[PDB]
Amino acid sequence: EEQVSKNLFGPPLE
Amino acid sequence: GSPGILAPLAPGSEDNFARFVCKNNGVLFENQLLQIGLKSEFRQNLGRMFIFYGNKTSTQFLNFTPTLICADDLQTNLNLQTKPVKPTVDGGAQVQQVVNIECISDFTEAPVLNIQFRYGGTFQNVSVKLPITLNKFFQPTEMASQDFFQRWKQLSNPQQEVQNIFKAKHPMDTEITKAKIIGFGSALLEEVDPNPANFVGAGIIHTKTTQIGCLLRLEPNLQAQMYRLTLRTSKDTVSQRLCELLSEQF
Repeated sequence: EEQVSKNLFGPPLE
Repeated sequence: GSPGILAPLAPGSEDNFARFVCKNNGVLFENQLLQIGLKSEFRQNLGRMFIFYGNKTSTQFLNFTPTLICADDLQTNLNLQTKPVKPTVDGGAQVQQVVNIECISDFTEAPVLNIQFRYGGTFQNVSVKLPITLNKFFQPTEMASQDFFQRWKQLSNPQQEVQNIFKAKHPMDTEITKAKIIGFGSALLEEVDPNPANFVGAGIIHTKTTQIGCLLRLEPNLQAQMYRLTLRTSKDTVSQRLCELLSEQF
């Protein structure tokens, strides 16, 4: 999930 | 079930609860006999909801008894007040119930509306979830990008942030998504997230005592048909409940 979030989303809001 | 007598509550029937998180007026439940319609308005920590009971038959409903069911913990956080409903609903007729609502503090459970009545000697007993949800007390707040980022940074403590990744239930339609965010009670803030494909919102949850500032970020991944939702608010349980509610809407 952390890696899915890596690959599909981000980066942190500013 | 003459007055003062009730049957045990029926198990929950399937209803349109989730459709009423970001909308207030429409049909909550309908079967062959009865239509339950809703209309509501909310302002800060108060609301007023009208429930419409429609008899779709040519036979009277007798001993018609609607009861709002709320556990003690929910009653502590959500105050409901209502007035009696006439126990006879004529065939083809529609009767109205008013529910006055005050949010005392944030809450997760939903009231249950139980309806018991006689239809030609049969016993009818319907239980539906009533869409009084925490975001009904959400006031949209427009703000500048600089104001947003200052507030977002303050809520950096992990307790203030709740994040959820989930598969899209619905077409990933920018215009429908924006309308859902507005219908939820949030402002829609343009050009805050430098990614034009993302959605940012802000609002304040109003309780009897406290204004809880809330910020949200919704990130689509169109290819994977997934979303990431991030809530940052000034109260941990509000971040949790708003993330739970909004995660079901896209």
